[PDB]
Formats: sequence, C-alpha cells, structure tokens
Amino acid sequence: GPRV
Amino acid sequence: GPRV
Amino acid sequence: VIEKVQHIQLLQKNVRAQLVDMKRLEVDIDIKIRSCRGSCSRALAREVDLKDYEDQQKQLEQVIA
Amino acid sequence: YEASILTHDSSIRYLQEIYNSNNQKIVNLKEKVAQLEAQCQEPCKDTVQIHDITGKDCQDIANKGAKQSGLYFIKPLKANQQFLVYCEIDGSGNGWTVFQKRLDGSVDFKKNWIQYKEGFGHLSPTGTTEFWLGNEKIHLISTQSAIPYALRVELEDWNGRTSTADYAMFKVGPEADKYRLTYAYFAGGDAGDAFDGFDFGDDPSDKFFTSHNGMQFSTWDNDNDKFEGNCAEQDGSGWWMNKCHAGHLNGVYYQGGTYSKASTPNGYDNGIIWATWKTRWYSMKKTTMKIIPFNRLT
Amino acid sequence: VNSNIPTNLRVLRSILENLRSKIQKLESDVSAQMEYCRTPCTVSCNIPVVSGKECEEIIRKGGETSEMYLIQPDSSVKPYRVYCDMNTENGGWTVIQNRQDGSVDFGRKWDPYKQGFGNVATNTDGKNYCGLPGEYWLGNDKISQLTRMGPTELLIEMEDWKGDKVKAHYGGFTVQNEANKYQISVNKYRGTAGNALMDGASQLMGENRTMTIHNGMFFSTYDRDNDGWLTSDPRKQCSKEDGGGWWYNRCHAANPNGRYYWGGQYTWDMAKHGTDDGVVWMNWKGSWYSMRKMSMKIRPFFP
Ligand SMILES: *[C@@H]1O[C@H](CO[C@@H]2O[C@@H](C)[C@@H](O)[C@@H](O)[C@@H]2O)[C@@H](O[C@@H]2O[C@H](CO)[C@@H](O)[C@H](O)[C@H]2NC(C)=O)[C@H](O)[C@H]1NC(C)=O
Ligand SMILES: [Ca+2]
Ligand SMILES: [Ca+2]
Repeated sequence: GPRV
Repeated sequence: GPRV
Repeated sequence: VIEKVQHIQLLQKNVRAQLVDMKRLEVDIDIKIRSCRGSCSRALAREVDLKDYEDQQKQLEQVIA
Repeated sequence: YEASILTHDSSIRYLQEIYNSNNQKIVNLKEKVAQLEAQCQEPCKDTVQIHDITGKDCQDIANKGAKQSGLYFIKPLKANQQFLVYCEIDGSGNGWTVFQKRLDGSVDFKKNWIQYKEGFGHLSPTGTTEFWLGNEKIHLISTQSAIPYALRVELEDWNGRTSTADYAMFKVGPEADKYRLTYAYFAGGDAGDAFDGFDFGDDPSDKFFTSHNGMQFSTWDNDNDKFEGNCAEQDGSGWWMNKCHAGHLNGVYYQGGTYSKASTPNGYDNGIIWATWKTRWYSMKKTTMKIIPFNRLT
Repeated sequence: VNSNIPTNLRVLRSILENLRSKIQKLESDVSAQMEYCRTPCTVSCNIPVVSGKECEEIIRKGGETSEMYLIQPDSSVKPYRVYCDMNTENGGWTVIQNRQDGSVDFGRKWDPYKQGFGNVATNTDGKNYCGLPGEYWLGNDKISQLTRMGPTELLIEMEDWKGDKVKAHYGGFTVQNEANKYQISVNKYRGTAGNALMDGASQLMGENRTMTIHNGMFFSTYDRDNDGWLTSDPRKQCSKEDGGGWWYNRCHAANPNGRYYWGGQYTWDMAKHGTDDGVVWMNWKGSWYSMRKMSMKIRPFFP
C-alpha cells in the first residue's frame, strides 16, 4: 500500500 | 609409506 | 622326507597362500562393492568378517608345528 | 579312532583336488570382480541438464530452432560472462526469458542489495522453483543496443484463476542508476496496470506514491525509495519501491492468500500483492515475471 | 610322531571346505552387485541462480549455503558443477577432492583423473537442490587452471572413525598443466594434522622420510608412471601399489585418493599388494589407519  |  | 610328507608340506604352504589370498579378495570385494554405491542403483548391504579368516590362520600355524 | 595309514594317500590327493578346485574358482572370481569394476565408473545420472543451444537471449535461442522449455546459457551483447536462465518456449516460437518466479514460498526473498544484483534461488528444467535472476542480468538482457523489450507478469490466485499484465519498452537501468524500472506504456491484461499506481483510498496522493514506473530498486540495506522510512526493510523484500507499492511480486509468501494486518510485524502489507487484481490483503500463489523482444508480442 | 599326519588331514580339510564356502558367499555377492548395476543411481540438482569464477566470488556475491554451484573460472572454458563449502572458515571454499563413504572408485587411469570423476553432489532428501557433496575428484585440468588464476590456498580436512578431526592448511598451492605432468607445489603450512606434503612422514628418518615428500612431485596414475621410484619392474609403481592417482614420491606420506577401508584399522595382509594403500595421513594416525572423511578444498589467498 502507501504510507502516512 | 616409503620404499627402499 | 618321505614321498607323502612332501605332499603334505606343499599343501601347508598352498593353504597359507590361499588364506592370505582369500582374506585379501574378501577385503577387495567389500571395497569394490561399496564403490558401486556411487554409480549403481544400490550397493549390496554387507559386512566383512576377518575373525573367521584370522581364526583359521592361527589354527593353521599351530598344526604346521 | 584314527584313520588308516593306507587311507592317507587317498585322503592326501583329495585335498589337492579341492585346493586346485578352490584356486580355479578364485581366478574366475577375480576375473568377475574385474568385470564389475567397469560397471561402476560412471557417476549417478543427474536428471537436470543444460541445453546445448545458446544466444543473446531466449528469443534468439528459440529462433535458432530451440523447441522446448528449459535451462539455457545466454549472453547479451554487452555482458562479460555468460549466465544460465530459464527459457519458456511455446508453440509459436516465442522464447521468454523468465527473471522472477514464486510458487511455494520455498525461497526467502528478504535479500540484500548484492543478493538482488547477482541473483538468488535455483533454476530448474521443469520451471518449478522460486528465483530472482538478478538485477544486473535483467539490465543486460533488456538494454541490448536498440532492441525494444516487453515484460509479462503472470499471477495465480489460490482458486485456479490466472491473470496477465503486459508492459511495452520494458527496461532496467545500470547499477549506476539503482536498477531503475522504465516502460513506455501498459500493454493490456486482465490483472490491471498496477505499475500506474492504485487509488487505495487512504489518501488522494496514493495513486502516485504507489506507481512504479521510474522507481529505483530498493533493499533494506540500500534505501532508494520516495519515503523517509524504509519500504524494503518494513515490507521485507527487494522491489522498485515508491511510498511504497501497488504491486509487490517479491513480497512475503502468505499461504492461502488471505492475510491480515496482525499477520505482519510493522503493520504494513508485505505480501505478494498486485492491487489492480486483488486486495492488498490477498497474496498470490504463483508469480512469474518474464521478458521477450517487443516485436514478438504480436 | 604319527598323530601329526592325521591331525593335519583333519584341519587342512576343514579350512579348505571353509574357504570353498567363502568363495561361494563371494560369487553370490558379485552376482548381485552386477544385477543392481544394470541401472544407475540418480540425482536431481537444480542449479543455483548465483554463479561465479569460483566459490569465493560466489560467497561475496551472496551465496551463503553449502551446496553445488555452477562456476566458470574462465570464458574460454564452459561452466561446470562444483561443490562450494560456505560454512568452514569464512567459506568460499571450492572442493577439489572429497571422501566420506566408499561410493566412488579412485583407482582410475590418467584420462579420468585429468577429466574428473565421481559425483559432485547428491540430493539432501526432501529437497530439489543438491546440498550434500558426493565423492569426487574435480579433475587435474580444472584444478590446475584454478590455482594458476592467482595465489591459491589449500585446505585439507579429515576425520577418523571415532569422530575426531584435524586439518592441514597450506598458504600457497599450485598445480601445473598436463605438459608438466600436473606438477604440484605447496608452501606456508599451518594446522593440526601434520605437514605430510612438505616434510614427509613425521615418523620416518633422514633419507627414508625424504622419499615421502610430495612437494614438487609429478602426478602419476596406474597407467602413467611419474613417481620418484626409479625401477625396471612394471609392478613396482606407486599408483599400481597404493591404488589410485596422486602426486606420489617413493611412495607417500599422505594418500587421500587411496582405497576406502571401512572401520579404520587395516593391515598389510588385507592390502591388495601389501603396501599401505587407503586414505592415509601418516603424520596423524600412521600408515595403517584409513580416514572416514578426507577432503581437499581451495580458495584464493588474501595476506
Ligand atoms: C631406512 O629404513 C630402512 C627400513 O626400515 C623400515 O622402517 C623402520 C622404521 C622399521 O619399521 C623397519 O622394520 C623397516 O624395514 C632401514 O633398514 C636398515 O637395513 C639394514 C640392512 O639390512 C639393516 O642392517 C638395518 O638394521 C636397518 N635399519 C635398522 C637399524 O633397523 C634403514 O636403516 C633406514 N635408514 C634411514 C635413512 O633411516
Ligand atoms: Ca527511504
Ligand atoms: Ca617410477
């Protein structure tokens, strides 16, 4: 996925 | 071994 | 020194020759057989028994005296 | 009792008749040992054999008449040493050079930079082992002076179905530029363009920070990702990381497909995922990345 | 006086009848082995992706497990299978000789010694790759070329039948090509086994000890006499007598390509020609012990  |  | 003691003399050294020769052939075959484990489908599971050869070898010598 | 003196002569020549008998047998047996010897010189037959034909790549090889899938030495124009590969060759004369494989999780894909550069895993003639060919090789195979190349990705779920996704003008740069992934365009396929990025739904920027085109290669010990943390460390792989990934074919092998957030230590999804085909919590059963000159892909 | 003649005819009869039987047990077994030999043993060694010039390049390229690898020392020659040892002393060790059971014949002619023989590796069981080594001689042509690529060190390891193990390290190791009768040269010894190769048999004396030095020797095999034993008599050649090819002098302090005696202890009336053939390293166990494991491993040398 992505990240914060 | 040797040999004489 | 009689005709037949001569005949018994030669056998005593013919069998000592053979007891060393067999003992050898025995070892030889065990190694050669094991060395087929690396190329043949299987190698016969076996064990050498030197005791049998070494027993007779002492027994022979006793009776050569 | 003690045998007779006249018995002694019959008895004496009987022993000679068996000593010589023995002797003769001993000579015949030695001779038979000798014959057993010549039977025990060859080694065990190794079933895995490397094919004779060689070329610049699997397509070159296949054009030289090669008919069947197996292990081949290839040597791209700009390479020093030749190297072994798996070539998949179909009925139409297509020779795919396979550079990545997953299927049983037998191989641990958490490898360092050198390891992804040189390669790890094993090649098998039946094409049934997990491997990473090595970046350096991949770079060489895909950058031979003016030969447009194509990558196919092949997925398989834990339910039978499989899906492909193609990419024209595929290319991996030198170590200089951290084995950069570039392609002209998505060439079609019912797995979906996961290198374009994926709208994950955790942020408006996702679609960009998960695209892979242009990404440099990253391992835990060589961080080259667009994220101030460590994609390859956390997600425990070597991949073309952004911030971090929409597709993750070098991910951790999850048996069954379904895995959860609690399955992982660092909270993030580290499995073999391809976001356009399945959820970021479904890890593929089979994974294969292979390349072929573009002019060959119809 | 007369008890002796029949006492012989009793015992001599017994022994001969005993042997007749021993012959039959042996005829049986050879019959059997021949039958099994109508079909080969097999392996399936999936080749590791990572390759290199030799096992040290591979270890540095990230190949950390001990298995069979495909090396290519030079572009001129085609790649070949070798077993790399990655665990022993920082790894990167290329096995050129290996003994562990009696699976492979080592009493071979010149050509097989030149080409290499035996099994490089077998399947680890429950696995598709071959992570155990076979008994093999790599081959002189290959061994020569490897050592002349640059400073090459030699590691000889060995184990007795009770589990104790020792080693005979050599800092420099070189083998010349076929035109030079694969002449060996070693230097810079350390280790626990005893310097059999440079010094000769630790237990012999003066000129006797000297005729067992291997350093500088030429490689000989039963069909090619290159030992330091100058005679007119065909049967008086070390490779004929000590069984299998080696850098024999007159004849040896160390015989790693000898015949594999099961058990360890063996004696002169057990030996084919009475000479101490078999996996001998006099400097450790003497002339009549025959190692359970024996291996020669090479690696490039860094001071
Ligand atoms: C070199 O060795 C020979 C032979 O000795 C052999 O090895 C010994 C360790 C021991 O095991 C012997 O039984 C082996 O035969 C030595 O032979 C000498 O021969 C002469 C001639 O008959 C004899 O008079 C000597 O007594 C023998 N040696 C002795 C004193 O036992 C020879 O002396 C050795 N010479 C060297 C260079 O050390
Ligand atoms: Ca980073
Ligand atoms: Ca000679």
